[PDB]
Amino acid sequence: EEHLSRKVIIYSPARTATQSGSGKLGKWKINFVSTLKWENPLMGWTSTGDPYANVGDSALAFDSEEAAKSFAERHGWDYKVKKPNTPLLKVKSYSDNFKWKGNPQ
Amino acid sequence: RNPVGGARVHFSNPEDAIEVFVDGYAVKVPKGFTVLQACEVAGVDIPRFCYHSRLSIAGNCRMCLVEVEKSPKPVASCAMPALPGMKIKTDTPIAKKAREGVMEFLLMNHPLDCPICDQGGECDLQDQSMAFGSDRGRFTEMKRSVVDKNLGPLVKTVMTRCIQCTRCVRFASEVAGVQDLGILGRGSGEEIGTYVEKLMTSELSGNVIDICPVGALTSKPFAFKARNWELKATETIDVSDAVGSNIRVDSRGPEVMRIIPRLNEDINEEWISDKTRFCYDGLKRQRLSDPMIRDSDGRFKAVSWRDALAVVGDIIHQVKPDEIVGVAGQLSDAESMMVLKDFVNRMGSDNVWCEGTAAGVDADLRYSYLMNTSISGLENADLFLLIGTQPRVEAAMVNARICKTVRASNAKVGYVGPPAEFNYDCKHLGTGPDTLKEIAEGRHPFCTALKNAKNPAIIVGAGLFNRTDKNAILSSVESIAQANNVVRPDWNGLNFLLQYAAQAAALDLGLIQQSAKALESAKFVYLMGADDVNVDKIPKDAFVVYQGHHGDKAVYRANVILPASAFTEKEGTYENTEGFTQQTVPAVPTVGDARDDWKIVRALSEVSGVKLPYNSIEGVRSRIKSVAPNLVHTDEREPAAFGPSLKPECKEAMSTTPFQTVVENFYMTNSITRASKIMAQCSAVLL
Amino acid sequence: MDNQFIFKYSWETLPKKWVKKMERSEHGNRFDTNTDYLFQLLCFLKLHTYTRVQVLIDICGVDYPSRKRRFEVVYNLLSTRYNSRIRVQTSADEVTRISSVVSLFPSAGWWEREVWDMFGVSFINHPDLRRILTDYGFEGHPLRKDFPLSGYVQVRYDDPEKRVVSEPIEMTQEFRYFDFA
Amino acid sequence: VGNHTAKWMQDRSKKSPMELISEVPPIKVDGRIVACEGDTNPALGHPIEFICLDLNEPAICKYCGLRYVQDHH
Amino acid sequence: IGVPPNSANLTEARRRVFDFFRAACRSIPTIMDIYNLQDVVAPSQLRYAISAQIRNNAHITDPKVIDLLIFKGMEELTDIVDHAKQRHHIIGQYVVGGKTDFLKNFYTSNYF
Amino acid sequence: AWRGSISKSMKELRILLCQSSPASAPTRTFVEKNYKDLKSLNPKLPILIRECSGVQPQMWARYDMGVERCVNLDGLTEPQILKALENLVKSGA
Ligand code: SF4
Ligand code: SF4
Ligand code: FES
Ligand SMILES: [Zn+2]
Repeated sequence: EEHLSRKVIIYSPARTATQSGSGKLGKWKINFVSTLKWENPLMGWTSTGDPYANVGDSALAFDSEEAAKSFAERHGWDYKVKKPNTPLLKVKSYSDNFKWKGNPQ
Repeated sequence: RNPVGGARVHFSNPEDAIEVFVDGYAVKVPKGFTVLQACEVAGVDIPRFCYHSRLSIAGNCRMCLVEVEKSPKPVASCAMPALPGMKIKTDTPIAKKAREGVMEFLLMNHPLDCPICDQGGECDLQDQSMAFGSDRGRFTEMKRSVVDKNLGPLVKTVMTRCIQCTRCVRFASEVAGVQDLGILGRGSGEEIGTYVEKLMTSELSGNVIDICPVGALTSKPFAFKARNWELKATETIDVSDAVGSNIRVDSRGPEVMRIIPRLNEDINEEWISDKTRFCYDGLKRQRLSDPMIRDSDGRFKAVSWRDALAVVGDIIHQVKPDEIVGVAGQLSDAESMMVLKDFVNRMGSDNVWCEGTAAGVDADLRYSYLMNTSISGLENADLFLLIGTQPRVEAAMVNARICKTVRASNAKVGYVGPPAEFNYDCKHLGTGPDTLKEIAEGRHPFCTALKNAKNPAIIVGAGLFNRTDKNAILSSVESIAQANNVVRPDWNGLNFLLQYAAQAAALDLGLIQQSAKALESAKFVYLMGADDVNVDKIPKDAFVVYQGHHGDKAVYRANVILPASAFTEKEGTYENTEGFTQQTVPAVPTVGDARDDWKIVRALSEVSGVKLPYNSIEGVRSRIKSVAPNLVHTDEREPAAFGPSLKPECKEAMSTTPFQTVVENFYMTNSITRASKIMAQCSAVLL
Repeated sequence: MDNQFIFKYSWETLPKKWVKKMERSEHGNRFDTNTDYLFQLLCFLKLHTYTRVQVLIDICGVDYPSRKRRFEVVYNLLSTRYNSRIRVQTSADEVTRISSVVSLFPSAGWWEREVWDMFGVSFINHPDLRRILTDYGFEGHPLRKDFPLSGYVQVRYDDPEKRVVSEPIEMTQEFRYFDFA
Repeated sequence: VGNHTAKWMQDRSKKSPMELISEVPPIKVDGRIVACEGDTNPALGHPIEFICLDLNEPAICKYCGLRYVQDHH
Repeated sequence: IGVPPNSANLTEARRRVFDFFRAACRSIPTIMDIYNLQDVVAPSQLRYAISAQIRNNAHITDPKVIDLLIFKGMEELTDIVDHAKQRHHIIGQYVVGGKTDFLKNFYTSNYF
Repeated sequence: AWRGSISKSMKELRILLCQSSPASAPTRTFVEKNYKDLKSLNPKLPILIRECSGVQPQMWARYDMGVERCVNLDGLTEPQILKALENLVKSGA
């Protein structure tokens, strides 16, 4: 009812820039944009009242773009799809390091 | 099989392709690919340290060794070209043993620092030790040790962790264009350093943190603050300039902890500038939290939203419509600019413009204020002519693409403007419009260089837009563009470089300054985040309302302060200098009693008695569809349709005033960076 | 009676339309069946002389959000006569009722109530299907993957009303998700 | 006394740990390298850390804060 | 007594919908006594809320969904009568007994 | 003479079109043929030419107090689009 009209983002998380390994891609997430948190005035702990605080990152997951879209539409959420960026493999040669500079101009 | 990471492979021709076998399976790769790249197409992840796709091949870490049939030795796949009929094996006992032996050598002198090391938990060395070399350690001797080096306030150094991959050295020479890092000495005693005591001054210096596979180079402002497993990742865009670099924002609770690059091959290619990387600490300092109105004693007092809007709404109705002026800030999203433009127009005023040099330009044709070659298209250009523009401090990732093109394709660069420090070869042609007059008339080696150019590129800075002779200069440049066939159906080489994230969308929406002197005759000024406008030009009896998240001078002058959300707390639309539209994603909550900018202008309009036909951001984007529909079709690459031929001829004269620098301080350009500790330290020692 | 004999003998004797998938493994012999055949397959295995599966160890549900039929219902069964275990699984969705096996194994009664409580799968001919674990008036099915860990409501004593009442949850410190992948 | 310590230490009777480790004099070492374990029994200390002493300023163990210097040069 | 099979058609489903509505309405006096609502709300208001609930779901065309809604309604009703969780103006999930909405939401918070 | 008076009647004229669609072909022909003269006769009037991949051709005019009027340009020829300009200039302005 109340939590079924929130709008979500369906996306496939990119690769971390701090590591060269590509083993965390291919997954599709549903982002609930839970951005209502504050500090508890006793210990400084981070508080929330939003039930979808971490379920979008901890438990819910999808192996395909279609599966995430189907799940969102069955529950009635308004979704926007962000297509992932992919690298373009280009021709690289080690011999390029020693390319001739040509005749002196 | 899906290529690793979903990587795309482009084929110039199906005839120019070869067949290799990766673990029996058959893959087809372009001619010239390496064994490692063939393995990625096969979907096999080879371990690596010294190899980086955006850097020259080094082949020194020896971690990418694989077995090749009829090859007597293990083969470094990162450097070995792929050949037809090649049989590549990656999981054989020879390849596995090679990986374990190399991983043993890597950890021999590595310090037991994982607990105190910031790379812990996101470390390639940790993950590859767990996977490939599962050796019980047998090294019992004394480890070597290295002293730490000082590289400035951004890059913290723990050099005992360095594995001598030389990624940092190669990045400094090839990408940053500032040759400060080297590898000194010989043998196991070789050390990465600058030899003499010097700080890393390049504006792309912070990228060495991302490329260092171990914790040898880390972010000093982020030191020890968090572990990677406790950070929420948000994929969004940067608003520090008009480039729209793709970024990942890491947050823990209601707080941004760091900003790291996101891959976007068309814009920034997994690099960002130091302003993008280290401005985040200003997001929690000097935030406007509550609506404030100045008291009887001329002091701000906090109030509720209802009282603040009532005051603004009451007093706006006591001035003539022509005396109302609205100025949009450089970090304004397209939605808030549209609501601002509607509100001011519905009050009977036409004085709405975006702060900056491009305040009153002709926005009729979209080619006239965008980089029509596109950022990725600059790599095909064989000549660059820069007029009134310092891309190094104006658009750092655009300057990066030029340097990469000059280094790779040996392109030539002509520069017309005030003297500057470039990180690439550039002839200084002159300083002002006299050199444009000479370039138009020919009889110059660069002029025949410009003619002998197959794909030349002209880049004209938005800073020249605020000059009195802007139309004379624009006509002179557009005449040069025609004379050398710069603009053709296969090559659009005319470019205009914008400086501000909001500038492209402001021009698309029609926020154009009609009256050049409407600010000095105004009694109601609405500064929507416009902290860089000269506030002493406003009459002392004018009612000024400042709406934003930070501020230094306009805050002092304002009679009412309306707290607004920042780019990390809202879903706003931004268009970059090449016409590409993108939207930010909320990462953290908004501080205090702040609100979204489009919400504040719609709320004020309702209080002021004007009924705008929308109550939500979807109804604002429907409204935008009637004005600038490209800003609602997000992430869509679209060529121009009209060119300079439609422009009415100009006969204005030229001012001998030489071109002025636009960005005086690369680190002090917006209100977020002006509230940042790190940017202040960067201005102090890195400038 | 080893798992080699069960796999082979079940292939020869069972009607072919019942079983769509057969997995022989050291993790367990598994028979996947359509929902309309689950009751008959379980009655065959119980009564047949060469199987004598007399004990239903338990019934559990598994949630697979990426599947068209998201729920998998798993029947772990045991033959004390032949000292062998068998796993019979079937798939279900949020609205399709499946057959109850209480008439075959009385122990299934509470387990099917737990499946209804935890996942929302309903069982035809179950004599008394109602929630068994959750609080009275509970909304949702906590074992579904989209159900939040801390739920939606919490209880407290309310002195003005002199009773314990339920209100929307407010967390002093949120669950911290540590993504270690 | 510093800002880092004032976030948690609300008692000024004793000195802060940062003050206390600053008063331990640097240890003279005959050589250019020293290994620090933080304890006489290595199993009760911290992971072994090898520290280079080529710089004039004393070298700090990154785990326990002990400082070391070259004895002769 | 046992859970019946899934309804074949919307006639079977509607017969079940009518049967449930009758049971829900016939328990209204019991509820009024348990929650002491004699001075709070009228019995017809209880009837209207039940018929409302049913009318909001008049666009469902799948008999399986209708059966699940009836089952959930039967479960909800049984808890209200047997295990009452008394709250003043609330029975189970039913509240018993010049500016637009935007400016009100704007005044409240930034999250709508 | 109405073409030299578009500045005193409206504050801004917007022309939305598609770059490649055939439905936008007449409007693109209109812009390429008329923009030069219109801008030369109205140097201070903003004429916003905004192209998008999938928009039906439209034409907008903004008057005082932010009142706007739109003309649907689908299924129209070049001279009739010119008339749609003139009626926008002469009526409601
Ligand atoms: S780089 Fe840091 S985290 Fe990685 S192995 Fe070395 S000490 Fe451990
Ligand atoms: S400092 Fe880092 S990037 Fe540079 S050589 Fe050492 S390990 Fe490689
Ligand atoms: S990755 Fe090929 S040798 Fe370092
Ligand atoms: Zn120590």
